[PDB]
Amino acid sequence: ARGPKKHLKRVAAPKHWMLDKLTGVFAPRPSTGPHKLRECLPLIIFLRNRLKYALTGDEVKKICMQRFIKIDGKVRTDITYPAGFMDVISIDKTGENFRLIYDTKGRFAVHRITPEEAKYKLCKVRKIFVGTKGIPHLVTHDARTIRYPDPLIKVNDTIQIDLETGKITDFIKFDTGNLCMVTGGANLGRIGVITNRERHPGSFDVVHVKDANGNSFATRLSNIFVIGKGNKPWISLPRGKGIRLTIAEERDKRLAAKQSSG
Amino acid sequence: PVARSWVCRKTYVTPRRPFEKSRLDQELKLIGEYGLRNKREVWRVKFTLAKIRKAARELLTLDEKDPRRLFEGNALLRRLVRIGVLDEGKMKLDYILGLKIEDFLERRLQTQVFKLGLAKSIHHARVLIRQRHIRVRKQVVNIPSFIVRLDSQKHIDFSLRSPYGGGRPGRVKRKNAKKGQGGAG
Amino acid sequence: VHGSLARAGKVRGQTPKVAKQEKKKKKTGRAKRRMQYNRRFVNVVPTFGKKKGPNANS
Amino acid sequence: NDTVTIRTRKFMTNRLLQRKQMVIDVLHPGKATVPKTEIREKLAKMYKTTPDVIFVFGFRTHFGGGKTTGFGMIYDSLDYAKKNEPKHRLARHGLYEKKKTSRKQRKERKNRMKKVRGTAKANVGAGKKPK
Amino acid sequence: GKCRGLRTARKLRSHRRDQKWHDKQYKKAHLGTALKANPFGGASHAKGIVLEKVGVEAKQPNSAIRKCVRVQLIKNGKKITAFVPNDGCLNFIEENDEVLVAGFGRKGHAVGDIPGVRFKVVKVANVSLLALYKGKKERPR
RNA sequence: GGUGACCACGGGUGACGGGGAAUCAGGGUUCGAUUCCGGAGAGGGAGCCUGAGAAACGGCUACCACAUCCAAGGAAGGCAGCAGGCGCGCAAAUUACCCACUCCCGACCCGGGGAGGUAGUGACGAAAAAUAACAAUACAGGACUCUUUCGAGGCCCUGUAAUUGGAAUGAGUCCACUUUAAAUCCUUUAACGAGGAUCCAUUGGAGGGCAAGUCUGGUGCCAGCAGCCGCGGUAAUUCCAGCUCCAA
Ligand SMILES: [Mg+2]
Ligand SMILES: [Mg+2]
Ligand SMILES: [Mg+2]
Ligand SMILES: [Mg+2]
Ligand SMILES: [Mg+2]
Ligand SMILES: [Mg+2]
Ligand SMILES: [Mg+2]
Repeated sequence: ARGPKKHLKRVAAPKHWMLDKLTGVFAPRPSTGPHKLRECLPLIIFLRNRLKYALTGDEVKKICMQRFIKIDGKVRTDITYPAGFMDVISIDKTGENFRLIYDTKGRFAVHRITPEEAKYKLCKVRKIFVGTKGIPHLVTHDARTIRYPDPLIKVNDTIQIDLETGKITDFIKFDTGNLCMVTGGANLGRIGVITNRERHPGSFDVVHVKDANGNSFATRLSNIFVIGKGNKPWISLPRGKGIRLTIAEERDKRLAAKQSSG
Repeated sequence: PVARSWVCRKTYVTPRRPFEKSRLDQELKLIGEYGLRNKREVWRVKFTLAKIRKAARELLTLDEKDPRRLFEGNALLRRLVRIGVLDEGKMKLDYILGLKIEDFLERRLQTQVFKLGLAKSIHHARVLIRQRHIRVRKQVVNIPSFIVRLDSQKHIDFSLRSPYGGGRPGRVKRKNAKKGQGGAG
Repeated sequence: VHGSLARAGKVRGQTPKVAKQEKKKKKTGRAKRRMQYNRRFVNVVPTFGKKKGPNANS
Repeated sequence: NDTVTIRTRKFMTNRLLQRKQMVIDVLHPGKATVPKTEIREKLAKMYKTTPDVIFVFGFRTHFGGGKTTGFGMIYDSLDYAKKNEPKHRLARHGLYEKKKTSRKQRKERKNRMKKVRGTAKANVGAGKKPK
Repeated sequence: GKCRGLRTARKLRSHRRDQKWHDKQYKKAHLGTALKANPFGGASHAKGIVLEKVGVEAKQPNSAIRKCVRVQLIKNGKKITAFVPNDGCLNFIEENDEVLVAGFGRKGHAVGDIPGVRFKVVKVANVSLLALYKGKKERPR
């Protein structure tokens, strides 16, 4: 190629978008934003393929130009804005807010949240440093940067950013015994308590984490996102409480639900 | 480029050798008994049986209480007892290998509508289905190879629009009646 | 070359032309399979002819 | 009309475009598929609305007749239908006139616009002589 | 005996591709000499112009005059011999006609009692030879 | 100094690489120009301007090869983009409609897009599936039965020709509806539409391999058949035909 790509093929689209082959050749190529396109969910597929509010690309653009969606409390008119993980998509006309959290099967879910719980957001600090005039700076996974952080926050920790102020409400340290969620890889969308962190110098660390059911699974350090203290989460959880079920038991769960409904 | 699918497969496999008297006679027995159009129809149901047996073989060679074996074995057993080719008491992977092609041809809609008394012969059954006179549940089917399920077994009946259930006799009847009344005073 | 091409098509030219006789339309499709199924399976008679063929010239 | 009934499923209302959308199915036993005009008057009757803001489309008849399923979108006001609706559905109900110029003619005309530089009179007159 | 050592894969593989050159099918399909020597150039069919009509004696046990045509191919201009496989289809052929020519059936090897004829005529003057033989359509007079 | 029999270097490739396709005990063997990812090129080389990003070609400059118009002083080229042509060949479609869908571009809810969508040609290929079913007569056949061959019918399935003999349906004509950007097709549904139901199923075969004729006429080592054995020199199961059978 000679420059950046501005097209996205339908099959080349991320799997969790749940896009189908037959509707169109292309995909909603996400615009540049706070989240990588491989891990984001563009707003168009949110209001069309998830909430069924709009039918095609033109209709979903109509709501954006009527300025009804406020990603992080800010009006976004971009049809292909990359939402990402744990973002309050607020539509105050319907008075309904959503936190974009992965479900059990590692896909973004329609997780309705109460308006009072929608005023804050957890973020993972990706690096800290000191800039000019000896001012400490901090950046998050949401790409937002803050000046004057609390010195107790180190890297790969969690902070409770506050909407409409952009400040810190509380912070969670990353150590053994904390409740986290895997945000990438095979175990994406799973919730557990940190049990061990093996440090490999020069390479990526491996974190072993145990869910509430006792199933223990490993992942990379960069996939670890602490979302609570001890065992109590700091946010509302999606349906299923972030557990993983092998194919045997969700089969009989579906059969039992069919039996009860019949 | 285009948003086409290009996902297709063949439903039948031609026999390795042609012109075997034993094979030709056996296949003609199945065609004549179940009213099949050609040898392709018995080859396709032989092919589906072979695919089921191949899956059963692979699961059997897999170790006992393997999570993959238990899940897919129960799934395959459930489909077989759903379409009625496998007895509900015979819920074993070994018993799948004992299945034949006769009971698969038994479950066809052409065979069923003959064996429920709605057709005089197996060939009358085929021509009736193709002429769209038989419905399952609420939907009318014109496919002889419609494999029926146990739930749909009890609900095979003549379609309402056909001149065997509701009214509206066929054009032959209307033309004959018109000529009869028009041919006299 | 010998120049022996003169005899080309000799026998096909010499063969008298007799037209195909008119016959009933043959059953085809499922009915044809039914006909040949009945012709050899439901009328099986045990006979000392050692299971004569379908085109026997006796 | 004698035996024709309408049912609605997957009904949901969204104020984002100020409309109420649903999937409708008509059960006509012996008739053909019912025309869209009759469907709009029946749907407006069921929802106590006027049968000129309603839109119905995507009607597919199932095999063997009987039921026919389509998508129906109603609106709380006609003005919003002007604000947000496909123009072809508007033209179906007669609320939107359509351009009557061939796309090929527009491309030739625009290519002649590109040929003429600056001069407005020749820029708008380039499509006059070669008609 | 053949070496069975755990680290002999280089010798096993080198010996296989060395010995594969010793059978006819692999040698002809990879050396390229057969492809160059083929008048069809690896093509199933090829068109040509009938130079003349010829007759070829059969082999020793049989006794017949097989009806063939010398035909030069419109591509690469090679003169070959093509059989005319029916009772009287040589009469349909005549001087300077475009004929579609196919292989005879066993891949560049002569078939039957015809000596050194690898080809047969499929169509002549754009109309099929079988169509002309069965009277379905006629030569454009 | 570096690299080489653990194959360097060189040559060839009818080599773009991979995800994959075919065959399918297992192991393997071929194919991957082709819609996804990466690369390369825009007649062949080369050098540049702008721009964040080009050594850009639906940008420029020069040479080489073709080639367009000229009033001969000059000017203008790049379909390996969609159509459509010529040539090459064994070998491959419409100089069609449209941004309605999928997205992309733009100062932008509005414009544009031969990207893409739709239709046309389309037996590449894949799925489904008509060309007939039923009833009652005659004559056989059945463990048939009644006296134990002899005759009939209180039974069952085929067959052959028939005013049978009156039921059912499409394939087609064709109204409306439906779909659709506008159409088309499909699905519905009015009215016609079957007794050589002449509304007509073909392609290959019948010595063996290999299912199917020691039938009839013609030919007579000729014509021809024959993938291989072989057939054909006078009643040829192998050619040419007619009939009848076989395979799909
Ligand atoms: Mg190459
Ligand atoms: Mg490739
Ligand atoms: Mg380039
Ligand atoms: Mg720029
Ligand atoms: Mg260049
Ligand atoms: Mg026909
Ligand atoms: Mg013969």
